[PDB]
Amino acid sequence: LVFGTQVDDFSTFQECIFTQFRIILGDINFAEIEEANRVLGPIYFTTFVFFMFFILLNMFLAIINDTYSEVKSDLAQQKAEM
Amino acid sequence: DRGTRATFIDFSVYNANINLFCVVRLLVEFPATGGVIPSWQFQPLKLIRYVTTFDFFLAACEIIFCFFIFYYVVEEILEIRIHKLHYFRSFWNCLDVVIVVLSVVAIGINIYRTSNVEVLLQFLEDQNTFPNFEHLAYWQIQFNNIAAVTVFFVWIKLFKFINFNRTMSQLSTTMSRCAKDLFGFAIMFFIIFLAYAQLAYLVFGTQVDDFSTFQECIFTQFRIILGDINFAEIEEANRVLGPIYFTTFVFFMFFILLNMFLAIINDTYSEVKSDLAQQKAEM
Amino acid sequence: FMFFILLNMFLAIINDTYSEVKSDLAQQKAE
Amino acid sequence: FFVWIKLFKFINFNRTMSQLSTTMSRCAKDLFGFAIMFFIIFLAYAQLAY
Amino acid sequence: LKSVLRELVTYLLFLIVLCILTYGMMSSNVYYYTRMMSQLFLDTPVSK
Amino acid sequence: RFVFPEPTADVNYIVMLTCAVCLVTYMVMAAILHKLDQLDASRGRFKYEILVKTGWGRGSGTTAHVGIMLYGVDSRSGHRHLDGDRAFHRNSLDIFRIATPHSLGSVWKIRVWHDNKGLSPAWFLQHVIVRDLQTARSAFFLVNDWLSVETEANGGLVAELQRGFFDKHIWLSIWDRPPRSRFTRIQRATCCVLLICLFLGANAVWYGAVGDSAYSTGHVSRLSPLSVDTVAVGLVSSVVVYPVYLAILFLFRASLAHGLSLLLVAVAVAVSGWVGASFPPGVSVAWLLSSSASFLASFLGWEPLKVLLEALYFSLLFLAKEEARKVKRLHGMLRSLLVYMLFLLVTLLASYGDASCHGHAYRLQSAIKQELHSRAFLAITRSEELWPWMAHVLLPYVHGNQSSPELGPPRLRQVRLQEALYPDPPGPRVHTCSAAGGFSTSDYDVGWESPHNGSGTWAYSAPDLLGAWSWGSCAVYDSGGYVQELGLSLEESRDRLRFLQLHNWLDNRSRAVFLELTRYSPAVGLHAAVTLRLEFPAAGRALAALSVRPFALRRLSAGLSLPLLTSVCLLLFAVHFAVAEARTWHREGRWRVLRLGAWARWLLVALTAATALVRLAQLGAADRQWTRFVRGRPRRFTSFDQVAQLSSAARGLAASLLFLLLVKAAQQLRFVRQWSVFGKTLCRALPELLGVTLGLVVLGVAYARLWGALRLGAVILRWRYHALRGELYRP
Repeated sequence: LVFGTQVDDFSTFQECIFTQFRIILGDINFAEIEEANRVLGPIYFTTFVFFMFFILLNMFLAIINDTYSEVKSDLAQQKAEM
Repeated sequence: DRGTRATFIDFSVYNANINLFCVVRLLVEFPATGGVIPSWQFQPLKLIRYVTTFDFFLAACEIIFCFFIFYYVVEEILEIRIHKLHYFRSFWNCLDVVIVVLSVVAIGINIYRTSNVEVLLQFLEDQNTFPNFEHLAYWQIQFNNIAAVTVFFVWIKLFKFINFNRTMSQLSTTMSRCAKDLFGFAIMFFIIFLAYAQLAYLVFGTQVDDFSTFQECIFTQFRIILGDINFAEIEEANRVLGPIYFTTFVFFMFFILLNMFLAIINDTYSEVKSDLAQQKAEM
Repeated sequence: FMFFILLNMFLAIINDTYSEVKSDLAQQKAE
Repeated sequence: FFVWIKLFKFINFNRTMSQLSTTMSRCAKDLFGFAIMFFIIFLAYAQLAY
Repeated sequence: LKSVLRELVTYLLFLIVLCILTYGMMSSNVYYYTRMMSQLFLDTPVSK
Repeated sequence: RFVFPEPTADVNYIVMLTCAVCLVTYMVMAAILHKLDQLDASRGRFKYEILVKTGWGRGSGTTAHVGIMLYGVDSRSGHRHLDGDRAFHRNSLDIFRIATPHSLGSVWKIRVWHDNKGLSPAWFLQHVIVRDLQTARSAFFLVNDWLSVETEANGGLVAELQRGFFDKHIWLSIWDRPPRSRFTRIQRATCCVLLICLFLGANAVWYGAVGDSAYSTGHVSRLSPLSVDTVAVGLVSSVVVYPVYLAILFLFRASLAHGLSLLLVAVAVAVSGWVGASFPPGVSVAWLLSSSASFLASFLGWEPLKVLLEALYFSLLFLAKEEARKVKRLHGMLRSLLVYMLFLLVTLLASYGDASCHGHAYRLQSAIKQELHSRAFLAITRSEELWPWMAHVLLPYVHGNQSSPELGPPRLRQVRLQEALYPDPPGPRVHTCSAAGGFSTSDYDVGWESPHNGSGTWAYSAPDLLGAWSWGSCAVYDSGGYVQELGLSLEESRDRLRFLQLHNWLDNRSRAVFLELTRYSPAVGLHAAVTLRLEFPAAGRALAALSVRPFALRRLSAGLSLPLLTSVCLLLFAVHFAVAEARTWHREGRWRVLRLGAWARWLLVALTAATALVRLAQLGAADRQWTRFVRGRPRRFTSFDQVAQLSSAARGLAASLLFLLLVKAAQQLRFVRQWSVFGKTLCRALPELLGVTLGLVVLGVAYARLWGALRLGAVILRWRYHALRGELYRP
């Protein structure tokens, strides 16, 4: 909705999705994002980067870590106990 | 002359194929210290909406949206008038009032910029005169911003209903339990981030063109986390305190703070999962 | 898939073995 | 180079470096086993892209 | 663990002695000769 | 006489920073004071621990409560209520032991009184028998008499003043609250912040709005306290606040005043900002001095005056030890927060006073680089391409036509090294600077070396003591070399050039050309030192560099500018810190190693001293250079190239000090109960993280990011966090 007319990376919805995926890889320009909308443009970038990386990557890692620990503990307990 | 500070050029176009006006503005700024700074804007606004049936459909949808907003505000005020005179310790009611306020502002702006279209009528009388279509573009930009933020917040409101199965309850429980500690550590994270930003602004803020403003410093430091930095202008700006700042920032920020966030989330997730498992196995 | 799943499996294995080593060395005290 | 590596290993008389050395030695088999799955998925994606 | 500690100390001393011998095998008075042989010998203008 | 002036659009950062600091200190002080007063309701030495059984009291067998006010120097005691398990059973000698926190000198300091709860004793009790337990501060002896019945016996072997001396002083009455006073802290901190904000507003409205009293005061008088505008206005404006101040104070003794005070603070801050956003740089220093003088005068003189006037008008065990020591820690924190806030305000004023000048300097340097075609100059390799560039873009720029304020003709000082440079032999295009030799310190004649009778037109021009060092990519240069002036106007400069490439001035021996000039921008009032360097590693290779440093030429002779005040304040702070740390060193002794401690206090002291010293050196150098430039002026080219470097160094040092202060505040945030697990976790695992990363970097060095995708510190941090959470949350 914000950058849909004057960026060409957010021209279409799927293009927005792929641009966000590339942003996760740190392949952003940010030269056109800021100049397209001086306000509400940088806010998007900062909030997205912070929330996405910190909270969501840490939660994805934590789920797998806890599951692996539980599985190893269970498989260790089921052995040498019969 | 040497005393000129700014220059504006303005015009507009129609493109009768798809009914969509476009206002073009070009600005050239001459600062007191010399040089030239160009800027531009091209706003594709529309003023002759009701020409086709799809526009009638959109108008009907807007009317339905207004009725929905009226119903939501009536039910919210009915709830607040008698039930739960405090009402604010849920985090799902501040979102409701934010959505209602933003939608009311959007409706007001839309009415204001739809009733005030006499400039087009004035222009259509004498077509050999400059059409003044700047206020319409400004209000269109404002309305677009308001609509964008409202649409963003509605999808966040959607979270209230994804709690159907047990495997989705523990994730929401973990998030709600860890939000307080996440905010507590985010305070310190932001304090250190702003200290680094102000140091960079004061040191490299006159030569690098990437730290020329505090906002630019903040954006550059967020981009450094992405690995979207060149490592050049910092070092050719200052061979000492140039790489020192970069190395210390990367080390401290990445390692300490990212791992601390991970630890905070992981510990509470494991605690919640173990508590739920024990409760289920003991009942 | 690659980034999330596998880059998290790597660190899950490393963290599990590191915590196991730490706990094993911690339980050695006070016998 | 080998003597320097061996001295660095012998410089692990402190608890922290000994813990680090033990950590990476008790999980070598699992760490190598996971690489097999990683490479299988990587080669599948490489074949699809090719 | 007194015997183990003594053995470790002896091994560390032996390793230090071996490292010192290896460093001495890389003694000086050869860098200048190598530089002269690589920059002057077999590498010089035919004439002026 | 109100004007509603300044329709101008500008921002004054000094007033905003001062108000923000004065509000933040109150915001952080309120929490500490509230925490301290939560335990004040819980509570509500000078003698020995012996029984106080009556030995001279008989006939009146009943229960009665008495209180002994152990008056002392800077140690108030009060009275303690007497109770007992048997409710002070009648026909018995009441024995107890009550001592107040007061620990006055071991002299006759006591004032006892007995309440007449019904029956009263004709005689008097001897005393509370006590000789010495720890201090023996209050004497205990019989009196065999007393005052009139149903009254207070004269305690002997001024009172009105001492009872309300330091607790009616408001300012220093925060940590002197009477145990049963109902003027608890919240009402003693709101009055102080209100008074400070009203002082700021009343002193700002005088300089900004009401400054046209028949055009009474000039607005030009010196900033120094010369019995003038700076000091008299503080005294005059210290009395205007007192009506409303005393109104709010006597309203405090319902809860309405707690909102009126905040409203007054808010409106005062808003008015201060609005009327000060147009302050010239020479008044914001006067405003600060006036406010400080008003505060000092008000406090020191007229708080004792108020208490004296009021007094004259009036005249005509584990729990105790563990909850009585926390008060001392709270008082220490209270008295350290003010010092930290003063230091932070001083640093903020030192570093962030001219941010608009910062932006203007960036824009000006960008414009200067753009106007000189820096891209063309940088991409130079031929030693002869310099002349077309100078003839095309330099000479029309320095002279121009009603453009480019120059402030001193340019110079072309060059170094010779008096040795023919060997051309680089073909090969892999080595990136070194070989073929180096000794320099030249001789005098030649027209053309080249030919001393006929005396020194020729090409002299050495020996460098000065303070001339800055270029620090190029091949060596380090100084302010010495063969200088050549580029004329005065665009008629002789062309001939000078034609001479310079007519008689091979730049032969195949030279090293650099060092083209240098200055620039001035009066719209923003900023100077700019511009230098251009052409290194000559070999014959006809060259390396192009340019440096445009903008700065503000402020001199030590200008008076009492803000940098001087900030520098002297920083010097005072550094001296205080050094004295305190030296006293700590002397009392403790030695062996203060393997800790942050002195190894951090000394670093802080060194940084604080260095910032002020560098700023003072910059001011002195600017003054000397400007005084040298003024004397004479035409075709001498006094160089301002070392003032800019000193200014940059001072700015960097101030930024580093501010960053250190902010980090210290961030780590001092840990005082919240539920937020204390963050600092503790980091302070325990940080040495381990440093050790492991140091052991890892040497692993990659012996071979010949690191954890940007490995995240090893997450394991240690999680283990420490879980351990501390278990050790804290449960027990």
